[PDB]
Amino acid sequence: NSNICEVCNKWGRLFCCDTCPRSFHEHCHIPSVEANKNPWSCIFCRIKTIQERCPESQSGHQESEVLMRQMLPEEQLKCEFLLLKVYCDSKSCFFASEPYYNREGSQGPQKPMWLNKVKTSLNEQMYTRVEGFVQDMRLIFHNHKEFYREDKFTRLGIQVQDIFEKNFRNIFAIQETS
Ligand SMILES: [Zn+2]
Ligand SMILES: [Zn+2]
Ligand SMILES: [Zn+2]
Repeated sequence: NSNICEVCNKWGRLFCCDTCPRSFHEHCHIPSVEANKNPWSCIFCRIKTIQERCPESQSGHQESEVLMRQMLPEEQLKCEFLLLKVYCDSKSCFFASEPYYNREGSQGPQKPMWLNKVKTSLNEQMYTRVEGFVQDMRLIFHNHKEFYREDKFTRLGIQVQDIFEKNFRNIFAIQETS
């Protein structure tokens, strides 16, 4: 097994996956690493199993159809993994915790959003469709672009949104386009 957390790339109190060499801090894994279960398989292994059990799940899909899916166990897992993939980028630190807004010439967003709030929402099964989760994720970056206007700090929102969108297209097998 790896000697650092797959998500935050630090050592510490790590839980090791039984089916692959990754390790995690307890609350870096999503969902949080389970109390018992031997063997234990991480989210990366669980996602790979879904794909192996249904190879056709990798054929291209339309985003509009994906968004309307109900949050059954397999969609719930895919959204958890997509969230995890965003936390894996070190620039996610800017969007993890609850933001505040006091900048000359700007007004804060009507509906603030941040990654830890999305993490809680997933954990508490508040989203009924994939759409709910994706809308909250995209709102994080949209609020950031709008608030920071022409400051170069806006680019952090562009960068992290690109990681989200690439991972979304991969995990949910969105049909490739020009
Ligand atoms: Zn970690
Ligand atoms: Zn694993
Ligand atoms: Zn099948």
